[PDB]
Amino acid sequence: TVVTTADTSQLYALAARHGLKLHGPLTVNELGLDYRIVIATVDDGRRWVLRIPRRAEVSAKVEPEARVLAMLKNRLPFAVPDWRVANAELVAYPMLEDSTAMVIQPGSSTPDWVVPQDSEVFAESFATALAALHAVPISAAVDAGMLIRTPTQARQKVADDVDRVRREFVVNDKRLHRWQRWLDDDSSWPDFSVVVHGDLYVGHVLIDNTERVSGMIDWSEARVDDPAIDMAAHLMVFGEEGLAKLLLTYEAAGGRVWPRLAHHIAERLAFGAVTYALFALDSGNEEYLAAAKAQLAAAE
Ligand SMILES: CO[C@H]1C[C@H](O[C@H]2[C@H](C)[C@@H](O[C@@H]3O[C@H](C)C[C@H](N(C)C)[C@H]3O)[C@@H](C)C[C@]3(CO3)C(=O)[C@H](C)[C@@H](O)[C@@H](C)[C@@H](C)OC(=O)[C@@H]2C)O[C@@H](C)[C@@H]1O
Ligand SMILES: Nc1nc2c(ncn2[C@@H]2O[C@H](COP(=O)(O)OP(=O)(O)O)[C@@H](O)[C@H]2O)c(=O)[nH]1
Ligand SMILES: [N+]
Ligand SMILES: [N+]
Ligand SMILES: [N+]
Ligand SMILES: [N+]
Repeated sequence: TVVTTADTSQLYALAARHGLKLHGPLTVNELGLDYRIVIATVDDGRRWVLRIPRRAEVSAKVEPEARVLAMLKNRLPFAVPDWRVANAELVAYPMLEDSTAMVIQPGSSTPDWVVPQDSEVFAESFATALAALHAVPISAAVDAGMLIRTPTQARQKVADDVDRVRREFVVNDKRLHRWQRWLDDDSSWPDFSVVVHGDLYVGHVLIDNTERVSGMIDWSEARVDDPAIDMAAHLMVFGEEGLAKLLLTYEAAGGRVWPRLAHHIAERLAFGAVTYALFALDSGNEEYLAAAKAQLAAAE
C-alpha cells in the first residue's frame, strides 16, 4: 500500500454521480482556497478536469459561470472549458490539452517557464484573441445573466474596493494618494465597458505548440466591465514594451481604445495591491494577509 494525496474512492463516486467514469491516471491540486482541482483520466481515454467546489458559497457561483461559458462557446475563436458537468458538488470538463502560457509547479512561487517576450506569435495572437473577447456583444452578456458594470459602475467598484481596504488595513500614504488621484482623473477612465475575462494572465491562457493562443481557462471573474482589467497582467509580465505591442495590434484588430488607455492599464496594475489585499482578507489565510499588509504599507 502507498499513501496518496488523492482519495480515489471518493473522487470516483463523485464523478460517477454525474455521468463520468474515472479510470486511469490522475493528478490533484489542493492549493486552491475555493476549489479542489483534479485532472483525471476517464473511460473515454480522455483527461477531464474536475473542479470541486469546497463550500456552499463557492458552489453558488457554478450556475452563473455555466451560463457565461455557454454563451461564450461559439462567440470566441479559441476554446473555453466545456462544462459538460456543472452542478454544486462538481464541475467537469474535458481537459483542453494545450499548455498554459506559464508553467508553474503547484506550491512554487517561481514558474518553470513563461512564453517568451520575443514570441511574436504569442504576442500577436493574444492581442487578437483579446480583441475578439472584448467584441462579444453586451446584449449577449445581458441575455446570459452576467454581471454588468457601466463605466460609472466600473469606477465605483474600484472606489468601493479601495475604501474597503482603507477600512481594514493601514495603507502607505503615497499609495492611497495614487489611487485617489486615479479615481479622480477623468481622462484615464473609459467611456464604455466590454465583456472581460477578469482574471486574465499567462497562467489562464492556453497556447498550441507554436505558441499561438488556442484557449483561455478560469472564467470565474468574467463580467462586463473596464477593458483594461484584461491588460494589466500583460503589462506586469511583458513590460511596457510588450504593452505597446499589445495595444497597437489590439486596435488594428478592431479593439476599441482611448487615448489614456496605456496610462490606465498601469494604474489598474497598481490597483492589483487592493485586489490582493481583499482576496487575503476574504480568505482569512494568514500568509496571504501578512503579504498583503506588508505590500500595502510599503512604498511603491
Ligand atoms: C492585474 O493585476 C493582478 C496582478 C497580479 O497577478 C498575478 C496573479 C494572476 C495573482 O493571482 C490572482 O490573485 C488574485 C488575488 C486572485 C486571482 N484569482 C484567483 C481570482 C488570482 O489569479 C497572484 C497573486 C497569484 C499568486 C498568489 O498566488 C502568486 O503570488 C504567484 C506566485 C504569482 O506571483 C505568479 C504566478 C506571477 C507570475 O503572476 C503574476 O504576477 C500575475 C499577473 O496579482 C493580482 C492580485 C492582480 O489582480
Ligand atoms: N492546460 C490546461 N490546464 C488546466 C485546464 N484546466 C485547469 N488547468 C490547470 O489547473 C490550474 C488551476 O485550475 P483553475 O480552474 O485555475 O482553478 P482555480 O484557479 O481555483 O479557479 C490552472 O491554472 C491550470 O494550470 C485545462 O483545460 N487545460
Ligand atoms: N467613468
Ligand atoms: N464567479
Ligand atoms: N468568484
Ligand atoms: N464575475
